[PDB]
Amino acid sequence: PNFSGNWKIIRSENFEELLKVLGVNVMLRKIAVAAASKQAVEIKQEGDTFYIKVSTTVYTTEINFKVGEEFEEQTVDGRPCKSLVKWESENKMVCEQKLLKGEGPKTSWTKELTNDGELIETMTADDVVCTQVFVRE
Ligand SMILES: *C/C=C(C)/C=C/C=C(C)/C=C/C1=C(C)CCCC1(C)C
Repeated sequence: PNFSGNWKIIRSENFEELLKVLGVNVMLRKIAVAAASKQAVEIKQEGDTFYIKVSTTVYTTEINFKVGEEFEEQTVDGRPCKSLVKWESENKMVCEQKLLKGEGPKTSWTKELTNDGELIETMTADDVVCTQVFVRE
């Protein structure tokens, strides 16, 4: 399918819960929740290869990967991790991360194109699932 595009968030649920699992304290959790309101995702997909720029008001970060090939990124709370993205279906991919040092909750993320033109992105820590919905700008 075509993940490429310029996505703006319309909904973001359970983000505060996820940052709690990772040890973020209350006052900074509320600030990150407000930051997530302004999130944009830019995707260039050529075949199996994705270039993904995730950004808020004061921060931007680039995730370049190929389906099936290990790469390195960070978790939602900054720790470096090895990642591997695989398809689940035609329009959904899931990424499993493993920490490069130490220990912590089991983190992962998914991205899915819907039949209705939305990009749905979920990030998980152990049992807790944050769900984020975007539309093309
Ligand atoms: C495929 C999409 C991915 C891997 C997106 C990952 C997004 C994040 C790690 C986002 C982090 C943050 C914000 C969106 C704003 C609030 C604070 C952060 C740093 C947890």
